[PDB]
Amino acid sequence: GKGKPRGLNSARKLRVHRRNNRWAENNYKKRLLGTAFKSSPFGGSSHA
Amino acid sequence: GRVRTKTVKRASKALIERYYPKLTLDFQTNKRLCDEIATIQSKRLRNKIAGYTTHLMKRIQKGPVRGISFKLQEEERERKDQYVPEVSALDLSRLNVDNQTSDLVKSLGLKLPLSVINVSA
Amino acid sequence: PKKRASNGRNKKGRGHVKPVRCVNCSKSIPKDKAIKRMAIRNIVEAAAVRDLSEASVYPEYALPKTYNKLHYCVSCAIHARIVRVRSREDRKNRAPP
Amino acid sequence: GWVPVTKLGRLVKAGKITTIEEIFLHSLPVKEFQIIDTLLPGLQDEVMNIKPVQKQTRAGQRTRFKAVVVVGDSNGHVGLGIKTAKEVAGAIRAGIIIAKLSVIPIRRGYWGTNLGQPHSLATKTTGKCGSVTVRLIPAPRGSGIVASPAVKKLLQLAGVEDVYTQSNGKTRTLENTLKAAFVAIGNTYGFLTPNLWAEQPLPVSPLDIYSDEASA
Amino acid sequence: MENDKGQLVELYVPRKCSATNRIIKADDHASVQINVAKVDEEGRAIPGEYVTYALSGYVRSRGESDDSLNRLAQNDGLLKNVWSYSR
Amino acid sequence: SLPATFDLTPEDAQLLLAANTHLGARNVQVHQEPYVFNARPDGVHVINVGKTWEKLVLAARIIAAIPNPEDVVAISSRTFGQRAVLKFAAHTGATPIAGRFTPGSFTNYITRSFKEPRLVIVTDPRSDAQAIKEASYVNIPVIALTDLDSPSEFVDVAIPCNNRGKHSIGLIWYLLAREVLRLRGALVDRTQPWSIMPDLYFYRDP
Amino acid sequence: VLVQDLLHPTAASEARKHKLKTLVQGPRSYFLDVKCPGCLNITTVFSHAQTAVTCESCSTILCTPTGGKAKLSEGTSFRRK
Amino acid sequence: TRSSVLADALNAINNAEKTGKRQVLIRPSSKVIIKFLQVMQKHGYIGEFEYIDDHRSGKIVVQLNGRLNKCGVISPRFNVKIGDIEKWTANLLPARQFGYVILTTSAGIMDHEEARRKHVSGKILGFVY
RNA sequence: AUGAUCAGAUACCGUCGUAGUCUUAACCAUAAACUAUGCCGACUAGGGAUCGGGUGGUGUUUUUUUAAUGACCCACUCGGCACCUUACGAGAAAUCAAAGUCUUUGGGUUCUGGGGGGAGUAUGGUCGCAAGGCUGAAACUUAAAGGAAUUGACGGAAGGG
Ligand SMILES: [Mg+2]
Ligand SMILES: [Mg+2]
Ligand SMILES: [Mg+2]
Ligand SMILES: [Mg+2]
Ligand SMILES: [Mg+2]
Ligand SMILES: [Mg+2]
Ligand SMILES: [Mg+2]
Ligand SMILES: [Mg+2]
Ligand SMILES: [Mg+2]
Ligand SMILES: [Mg+2]
Ligand SMILES: [Mg+2]
Ligand SMILES: [Mg+2]
Repeated sequence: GKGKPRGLNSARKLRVHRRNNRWAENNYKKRLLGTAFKSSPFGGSSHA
Repeated sequence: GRVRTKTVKRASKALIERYYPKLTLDFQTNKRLCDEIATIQSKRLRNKIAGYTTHLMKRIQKGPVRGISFKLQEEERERKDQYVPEVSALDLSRLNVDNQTSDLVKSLGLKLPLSVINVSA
Repeated sequence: PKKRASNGRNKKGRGHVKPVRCVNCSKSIPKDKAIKRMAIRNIVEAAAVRDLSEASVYPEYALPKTYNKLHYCVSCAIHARIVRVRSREDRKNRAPP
Repeated sequence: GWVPVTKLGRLVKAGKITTIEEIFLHSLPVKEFQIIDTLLPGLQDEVMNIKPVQKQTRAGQRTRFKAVVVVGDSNGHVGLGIKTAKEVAGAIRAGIIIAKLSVIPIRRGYWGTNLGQPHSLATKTTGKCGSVTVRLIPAPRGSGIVASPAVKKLLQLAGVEDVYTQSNGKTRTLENTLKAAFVAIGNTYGFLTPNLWAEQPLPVSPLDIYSDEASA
Repeated sequence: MENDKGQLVELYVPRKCSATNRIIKADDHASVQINVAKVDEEGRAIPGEYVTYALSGYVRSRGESDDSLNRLAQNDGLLKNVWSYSR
Repeated sequence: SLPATFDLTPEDAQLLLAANTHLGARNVQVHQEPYVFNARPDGVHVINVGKTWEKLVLAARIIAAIPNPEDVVAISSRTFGQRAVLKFAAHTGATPIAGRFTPGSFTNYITRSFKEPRLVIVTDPRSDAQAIKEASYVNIPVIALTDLDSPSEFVDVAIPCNNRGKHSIGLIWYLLAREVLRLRGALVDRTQPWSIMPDLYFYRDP
Repeated sequence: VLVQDLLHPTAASEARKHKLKTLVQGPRSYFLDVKCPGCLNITTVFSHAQTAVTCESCSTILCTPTGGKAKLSEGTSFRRK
Repeated sequence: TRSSVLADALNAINNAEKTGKRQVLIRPSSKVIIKFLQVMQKHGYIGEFEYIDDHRSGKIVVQLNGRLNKCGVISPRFNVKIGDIEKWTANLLPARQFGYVILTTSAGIMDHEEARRKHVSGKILGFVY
């Protein structure tokens, strides 16, 4: 049945699975942890 | 070694396809009629094509050789193939059956002279 | 890649098969993976057969046999020319020659 | 000249066969390119790319050239040929021969309302070669061919005016994507639709009407 | 297929398989079209008078061409007791 | 439909059950074979020879429909059918291929053995598989002298027969030739038999 | 085969199937009336019994249970009811 | 275990129509299966079918002509409003001129075009073309 | 601990040999724990073997020559461990009767992955007597790492000429 749940009341499982697997990305994880504001020399600005 | 090459073995079989009724089982007469009826640039090559063509003819006196197809040869083989057999092997003048053959022919709606024998396992 | 559909052994439905020792190097090998042969030999090896047959106290004597089942690892069986490497199409042949 | 050897070649040289719809109708296997450029004299070709393939040898690499060719006339017919050769011009010439040999028809249709001439395809249709899948979706008028450049020129040469396309897979493999698009437009005459539901009298083959215009 | 005022478009209305009602494509090189000769009152076949059967490459590769041709011939009356519905 | 002189005569039935054409295969049976009539306590099956007669007259109707008789092709790579297809090719316009079918004879239009037939008849589909396989490339119908265990893929008309026997293969080719000449009108006497003996189509040992 | 009558299978082919895989499922078992030596006392016994069925008049045990069909005792006369 | 008898029915019909067979046995034959088959039959996609009464659920033998490409189910039965019908038909029908989305509305089971005529919507069951 | 080999050899080889190997009562909770294929359900090709049960066959054989039995044979069926052939189909291919019924994409449900390193590392929990187990990053760094096949070259691999 292709992995994922398909039931009409199964939106919560799909939502939390998408959040958990969204953490596997590069740009999303960087934006949400805020490494540019913390661990970047320019601190997230374009110029310095 | 004296194994002949394509040129000798290929021209000779082509030559036999279109000149089989002229040429014979004698290398000498063979080496004369090729010399007019085909162009070979050297005498040594003419002597090997004629020599192998003489060899192939003797093979043709006894049965068919593979790799030749001229319409004459098979048709004469076709002609002497009846043998006119004395009586047809299928016909018994004086037939045998199992039980299943017997009810098969009774299903077909045919009456014919039959002798039933049991064919057991 | 997977080289053999049988994984180089014969085990479909156990999980574990208790091992044997190679007769040549004492390597532990599962009993299904081994190269089992059966060495049946007369004891007198057919060159001493006339000398012992005329040296016997008995006529008509049996000239008995030795029976042994040899268990080989893959390395020793390949090194001792018992089995050898075959072609990709010829690996699927299970018949003896 | 030509001096054909096929029953079909003798029929097309004699003038018994005046269209290639009869070939497509009776599924006659074409084996002579003179049939195709006789029955479709107006098709024009285009070579897609020339990429060099290499076979390793004792000293260095034997190299040859692979040329991909698309022929077609701009209403209904396309062919795709791919040939490897020692020389680039031989690869292009032989690819034009192979592309002419593989000419198939295309079923054009309407996105709606059947007013003008058929502008688009009749159904959604897919094709697959390698990893590549090309899907082709019927588009409204004035949409144009929405496709990458190679499969756009293939659909331009078919005679399609407007189609949406979707791809999947390693689409940068150009020969695979052209063969996938070729299968996708070949399937248009494969889909059975309610206008095709009605039964037909199964017409008899030109090879048996004209059976004595063969060799003997 | 036709436009808003008759004018049939979709040139090459194709053939359909006599067994599965499937379209025979232009490159289905396994498909055949059987012509069986008609007879009239004398035992002799009439030249050009056929009963015609198209069979697609799909049923031929599956091996089921012979049973399909049996059922089609028996339905058209040119066989008597070869095909059975109750299988 | 047919004028009911085409029914299985007792004379033809005598020929069929004399040649053991009814003696089919062993309990191997390709599931595409409903032609079998019962079974023998032996383990060998019996073929319904009435269906063999009906399939043979259907194949004769198919052969007679071809306009130019040279476009029929008869194949036998087995020795028991070579003389049979040569005699069938004598009595009918058909071209024979007896012995080796060289591949690429139906494809490969520059080959020296290039035929373009409108119908091909093979003796065994298993042994003559190269001919039926090429015929599936160029839209050619196939008629096969089938057995109860033969590989019937790409065969359109399967005439069930005992193709293990010498007399059966020759009798089937003989009856096929006789029926196509009767439908063509070379044999005007539908009821009277043929002056050619069925023993002419038989294999001889040397 | 691509054309067949699924509504009317032949009697042989339905007899070949498992009891649940036929068109409508039904038992292949049956009942017997068994008469015991001596007293007439006809009694009906299931074909696959699972019990040592005895006639009410005497301990004259009529069938023994097995893995399948019950084995009827040797002097007994049954009719398939 | 069996959750959707209608899905199993439609999968069996699809496998039969791929193989070229003219018939298929459906088990276990619910009401929605009958109504779905009646919708397919009125448009000419199947032909005659017969309901075998065993006493447990029924079986069905459908007769297949050559006209069906794919009958499918949509699981779950999504709630569908009236604009949703046009997005669903654009997603899963091959052209805008043939094929039907079947949906169970409160006025019975029907296809999408008759639902447009009655101006009614509901839940989506499957599709046929 | 020793005796050889070796440039070196506290490695491969040889002789001994502690812990261990065995068992009882407690812990540990990992393996290439592998079929590297989650479980439940339906459908789609043939075939021959075998294991367990059942049915049928006036079938062979044993025993009270006749009987059940038991063991075999033939046919069928249910459930299993597998195997052979096709390729309907699938796939990047090797290959696969499931890894099919997947752009014509929806039978139910659970778990995991998102370029290679850093790294199964730090850190914080939590279990454990310990050894460790389970959860588990980032800074930074890099344009490939990888899979399956092809043609060469080589092999202290096997054959042939
Ligand atoms: Mg729900
Ligand atoms: Mg990174
Ligand atoms: Mg390796
Ligand atoms: Mg293990
Ligand atoms: Mg994409
Ligand atoms: Mg040491
Ligand atoms: Mg794992
Ligand atoms: Mg499953
Ligand atoms: Mg059993
Ligand atoms: Mg079994
Ligand atoms: Mg098991
Ligand atoms: Mg690799």
